[PDB]
Amino acid sequence: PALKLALEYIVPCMNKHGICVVDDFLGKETGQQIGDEVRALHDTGKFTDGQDIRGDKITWIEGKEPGCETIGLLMSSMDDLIRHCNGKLGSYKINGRTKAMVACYPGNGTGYVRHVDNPRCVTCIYYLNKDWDAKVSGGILRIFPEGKAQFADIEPKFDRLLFFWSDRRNPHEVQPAYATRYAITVWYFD
Ligand SMILES: O=C(O)CNC(=O)c1nc2cc(Cl)c(Cl)cc2[nH]1
Ligand SMILES: O=C(O)CNC(=O)c1nc2cc(Cl)c(Cl)cc2[nH]1
Ligand SMILES: [Fe+2]
Repeated sequence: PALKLALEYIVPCMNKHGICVVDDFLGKETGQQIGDEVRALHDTGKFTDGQDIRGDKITWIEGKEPGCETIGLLMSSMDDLIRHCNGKLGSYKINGRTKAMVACYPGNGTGYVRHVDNPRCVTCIYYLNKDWDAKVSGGILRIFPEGKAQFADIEPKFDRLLFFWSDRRNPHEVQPAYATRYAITVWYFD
């Protein structure tokens, strides 16, 4: 229930850590339906080059396109969490969000050099990779939260939702992927 997830977990977590992970966000059935939609997009060659900086291929999805209705459901689900966060007494307001950025790292040692997404703004990432073994497949998101002496390594696990502040508080990189690695990102801003 968004009301509870936002107010009891996401807000305090974002306040304390600036990074929040929610596993099993939508469940396996819905998650694999999104997986199947992303693969269909990928199989038709609709992804364009995300660019020495990044090896990903991407497409932007509004959520109402034929074949994209479950991706639209994911977006509505993220929207509701953000709405409950920004509706808290004393909170700043979000005025917009991007379309869904569907991204594929097509193995072959592709990754993303360390960067800052927006050098407020929140990055929301939903991962789609079932039984991902990072030891063999790579693709770890390494994040450097401000204030911590350690970095955090986040596996791009199926049905995992990740929030983090998009600004210089959270530089991050995608370590090289050696298997096809899928994710969907939405940025919430202003
Ligand atoms: O809870 C407090 O004492 C301050 N924090 C906030 O107002 C707050 N507003 C927020 C809005 C968004 Cl969209 C997100 Cl992800 C976290 C937030 N945290
Ligand atoms: O896939 C992950 O686990 C992380 N991905 C990224 O950091 C990432 N950051 C990005 C920033 C921009 Cl501006 C664009 Cl277009 C794609 C990105 N992809
Ligand atoms: Fe990024």
